[PDB]
Amino acid sequence: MRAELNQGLIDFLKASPTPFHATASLARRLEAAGYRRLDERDAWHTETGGRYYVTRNDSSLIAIRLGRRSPLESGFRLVGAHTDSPCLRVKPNPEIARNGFLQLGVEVYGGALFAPWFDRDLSLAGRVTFRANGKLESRLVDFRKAIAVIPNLAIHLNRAANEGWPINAQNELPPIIAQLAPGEAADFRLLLDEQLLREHGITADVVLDYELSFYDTQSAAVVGLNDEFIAGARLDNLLSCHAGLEALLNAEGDENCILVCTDHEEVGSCSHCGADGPFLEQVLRRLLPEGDAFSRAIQRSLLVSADNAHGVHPNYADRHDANHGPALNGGPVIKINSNQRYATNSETAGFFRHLCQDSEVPVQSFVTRSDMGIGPITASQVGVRTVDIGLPTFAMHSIRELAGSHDLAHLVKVLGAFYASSELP
Amino acid sequence: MRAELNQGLIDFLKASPTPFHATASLARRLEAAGYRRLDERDAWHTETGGRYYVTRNDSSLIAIRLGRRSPLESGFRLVGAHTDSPCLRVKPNPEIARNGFLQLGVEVYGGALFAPWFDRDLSLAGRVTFRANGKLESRLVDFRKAIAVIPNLAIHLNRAANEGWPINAQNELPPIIAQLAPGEAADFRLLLDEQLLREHGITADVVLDYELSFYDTQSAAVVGLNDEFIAGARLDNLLSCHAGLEALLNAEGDENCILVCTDHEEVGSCSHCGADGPFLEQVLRRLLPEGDAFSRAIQRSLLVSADNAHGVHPNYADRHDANHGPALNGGPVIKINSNQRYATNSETAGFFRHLCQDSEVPVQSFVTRSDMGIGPITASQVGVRTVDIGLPTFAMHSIRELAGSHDLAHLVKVLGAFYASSELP
Amino acid sequence: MRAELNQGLIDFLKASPTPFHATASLARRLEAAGYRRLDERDAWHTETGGRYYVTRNDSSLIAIRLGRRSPLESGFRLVGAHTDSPCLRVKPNPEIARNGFLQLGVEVYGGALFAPWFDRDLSLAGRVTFRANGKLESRLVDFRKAIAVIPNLAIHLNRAANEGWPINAQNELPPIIAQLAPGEAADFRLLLDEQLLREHGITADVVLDYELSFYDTQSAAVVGLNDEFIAGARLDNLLSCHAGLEALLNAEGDENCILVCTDHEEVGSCSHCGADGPFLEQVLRRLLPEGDAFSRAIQRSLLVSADNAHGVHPNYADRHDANHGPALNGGPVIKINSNQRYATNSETAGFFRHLCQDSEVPVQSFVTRSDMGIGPITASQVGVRTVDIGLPTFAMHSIRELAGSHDLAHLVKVLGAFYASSELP
Ligand SMILES: [Zn+2]
Ligand SMILES: [Zn+2]
Ligand SMILES: [Zn+2]
Ligand SMILES: [Zn+2]
Ligand SMILES: [Zn+2]
Ligand SMILES: [Zn+2]
Repeated sequence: MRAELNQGLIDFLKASPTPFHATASLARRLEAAGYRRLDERDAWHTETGGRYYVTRNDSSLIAIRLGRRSPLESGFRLVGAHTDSPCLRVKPNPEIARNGFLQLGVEVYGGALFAPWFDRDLSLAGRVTFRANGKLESRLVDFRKAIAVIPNLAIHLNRAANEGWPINAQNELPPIIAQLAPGEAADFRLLLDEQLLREHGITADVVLDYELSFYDTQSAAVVGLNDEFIAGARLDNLLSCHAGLEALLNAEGDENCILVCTDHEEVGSCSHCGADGPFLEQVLRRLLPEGDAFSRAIQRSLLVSADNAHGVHPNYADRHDANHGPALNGGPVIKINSNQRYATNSETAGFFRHLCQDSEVPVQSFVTRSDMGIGPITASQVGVRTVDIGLPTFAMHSIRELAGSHDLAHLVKVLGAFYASSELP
Repeated sequence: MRAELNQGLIDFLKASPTPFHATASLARRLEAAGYRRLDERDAWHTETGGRYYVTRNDSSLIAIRLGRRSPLESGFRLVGAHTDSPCLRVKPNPEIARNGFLQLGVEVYGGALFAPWFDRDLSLAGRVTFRANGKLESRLVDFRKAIAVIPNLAIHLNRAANEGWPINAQNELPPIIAQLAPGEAADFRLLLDEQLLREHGITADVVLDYELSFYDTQSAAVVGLNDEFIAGARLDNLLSCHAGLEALLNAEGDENCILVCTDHEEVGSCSHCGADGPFLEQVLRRLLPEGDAFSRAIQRSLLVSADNAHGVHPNYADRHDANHGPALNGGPVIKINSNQRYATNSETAGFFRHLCQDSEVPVQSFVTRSDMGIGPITASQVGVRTVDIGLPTFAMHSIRELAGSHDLAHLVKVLGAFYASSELP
Repeated sequence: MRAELNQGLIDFLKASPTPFHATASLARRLEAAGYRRLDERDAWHTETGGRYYVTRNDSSLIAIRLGRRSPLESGFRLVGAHTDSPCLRVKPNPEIARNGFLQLGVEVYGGALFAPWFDRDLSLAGRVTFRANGKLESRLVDFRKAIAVIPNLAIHLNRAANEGWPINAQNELPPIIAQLAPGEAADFRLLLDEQLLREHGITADVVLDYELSFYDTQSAAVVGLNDEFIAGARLDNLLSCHAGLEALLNAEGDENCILVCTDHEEVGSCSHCGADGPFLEQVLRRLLPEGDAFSRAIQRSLLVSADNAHGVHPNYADRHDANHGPALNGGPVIKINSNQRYATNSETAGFFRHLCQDSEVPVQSFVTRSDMGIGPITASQVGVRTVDIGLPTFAMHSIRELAGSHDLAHLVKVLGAFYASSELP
């Protein structure tokens, strides 16, 4: 059922307010399915038929199904996605006290659209690092309830509001979380300490640092007269993580299947744990002999880089090429850009397109208007052929994005077919 | 305590997506409390101690509680508010069919902030006028389900989105409600016919015209670390309708109490339907003898004109006068403006300020900055002394506004004291 | 003594006018301390307790102390800095003869602030490549004495000078080094030939090419009423090279310690010998077995990326976030940017912050104002966890920068503690 898949997506989104939580949610499903967690510090002893996963920074995840045939001779079938989404992150000395409020200073992470973050019931989640019994450790928190808001200024006090103004992030985006009594101090670290106790039963000696993201408490939901759509934060790109996961868990065949979901894509993938890092490469090498084996394996592999595409928006149709306007619910989009903003080529495109035909999934094509500006990055790190595809969406980088409610099922089906395909060379 | 009043506010907002629904929700409460509906076409026979309400256009409502002393000799204690809120309304020939979608053309009603309407799960409600069995009639509909969305354009296709642009309402605000099959015709009036059957069991011969408002399906909610806040559409001015109602229904004493909630305030009033139409005057005259009575009664009356004020916003604090920055949860604000943008005067202010003190409710003062730019309308109709007050809020005319969670109780308390107050200035 | 450390810094800066000289100065201290130079062309035979260093391009240096425990099981403790600083470099056909002067045409290297280069007594140093007895070779030169000046134009001939104008580098930055007699030719290569003889006793057959940087002859100096400050060119980032070196040479414990100081950071680190090159990676791999060993080692390692931070400047305080304005002499700054302009995360931040606490060194936090723009690069090359820290400074990329005179000692102490720390996983 599309309906079961879509509900599964809504659940996953709800459990995944930050890249740490997305990674943990992926890990829980994998383990329930029998996948064994490996640690990058240990020597591994994997084998044919094994089901494994590994993480790095608790925010990037690689899932591995080793097939019957070795990667050396049959290659890997890889699906790539990303765990991060543009949002607001709490600063390290964040307490702002003004006009009787307590606010938290925020950085903008990734290319967020600012306006939609206003007038939303926000909570806060992510990683907290602390010392307990002279031991340094980390946990995830999620306050869950709506503790914050970034309100708009009344139109009465900003009469040209609808003219547009340059929203200044330093000044306009700090959320209000509380009011302070006369002479009441404010200690955010103390609030985190309370949350650690409440959520984990832990008392910290001291809260040191954290990576906390504001997020919307409004769950994702089906929308539309005929339930055509799905609305929710983080569709870019938890939509693809979830699809890629369902495809891996249900895939037939006995190929070598990889699900790589990396952090830091919204920011250029350049970290210890991003796609422009050697995470993927160092995991794959561990599944092969030394020498030429990795190079040979990779030239028999294909990466399907799954990241949301732009549907043609009816109130802004002129932002698309008239020949390449994807329809929501018209299936996955093959993304082409010969300037290598996407890595797709005629062979990767052709293979995917054929795969969609054999699976009876509709398929679409996108290029940008020629007067407008992980695929290329991972191709360039490990050298693997890549097709960039995505489900068509609107309002990418909003706090609440829109996709087609038929498209997840289309994508799970074709990814399932990819992962089961014994042929690529 | 009044988690009770707040939950009742949340419930009332949910049942009141349009002015028509707000009027119906007010009426259902008043009837539950014993108030009898009069009709403006009939001669009335009212009496001492009687509890009455009347409507006009099904969108404005006046509730009347007649005390023991005649209006002539003890005046009226009036509380004024309004039933309308800025929003988006369906055009009369609305169907727009483009890039495989069905959209509905919309007018902007009142001074709406455009941006917040984007990326929200919208439903649709209001009055439908139709012919059934040869006769003309009206019903309210509320689809309830989230059938519509106005999505943002991806930041990738609008890269200076955050620098601001002038949102064009004709082009960017039509909501998407569906996708159409190739050759599939779109008929909105037919969709209304189905909603009429579904919601009222009525089948129409022909659906003629309607006044339908899009609205947000996310309910109002308490927000903030210590539940300091309430967030929701239509606080302006359903917050005051609800407060006034509660005060009227619970007030002690013996006085002649009026609750006047008019439509069309957000567009200057100036319909048949108020507040500088003659609805209020024509109802009040009917409670008195002919002659000098109305004029005498009105000179012994006071109107407390309740409409939301602007709290000082900490991310935009220079938009207030530093001496006149109301705090959420700081209590009702007395609104002062010498150019009669508010009708408050030293006597109506002083009396209200005194009422708050005796009720132990905190009270605040607002004037605008002297370099920046309902009470006056109704004082100027009828001639009544007026104090303009309001609970302090943020983001007024957004789709989701913010108030203090303590302020509703504060307001109900003082309005109750006003209604029970045997003398005035 | 802070005083001995600071004098050591002043000496090191004086000996290090170019990245080649910085590298040579580091190498001389290391050798005096018993570190043995390895050559990247040779097979290495290193062992526990060994003290080694290697260079690449004579401008990047890696210093290695092998501990008792193998890197495989205890990881590396790495401190990263850079040998290069923004400056002016002589062009390859540089002789400009105009109005009786001889000038040298210059490129701007890195993001130099132009104005401060004017009206300074400059000398010239760096690498010269030549042929002597049919053999190609390189030496360093340093003219030492003040042979050049870039004078300002008199304010009298540029009366709006203080209004600001766009200093054109091609036209305004060539330094004057001499006056030419009527019909005297000018041969810069010949001058270099003389300098080779004078400085090294070498006669070249022909001077081919060179990488020569102008530099300030004014030594670094303590400044301030209470000697609070240190002023000098190249604090960014010879300040960190020097600190990192002192910490390595004095470190207790028996961990695996690395000091990586790379060239070309001011320009994006993208060279044979920069941090975006494989220098570091290829050295570290040589200290480990083949296979998974390097990956495992790296996931037990931590990089402390030490590069100067911005103190809050009292004449420009609004360029900082009010909550994150580091004080000179307030200790090292932990640099955070969730967009990965720094690689620090809650774990690397927390570990460093704790390390400062156990060492009794004050520690500070920096993020940028949210409306403003080697760590991430090396994390992304080798995959290592990284904390970006820096001593707070002013006037970065001037010819004369300012730091706190207490801060070097603070940084040496904490780096010493890092290098001696047996725990990170
Ligand atoms: Zn994406
Ligand atoms: Zn994105
Ligand atoms: Zn209002
Ligand atoms: Zn209004
Ligand atoms: Zn630097
Ligand atoms: Zn620099």
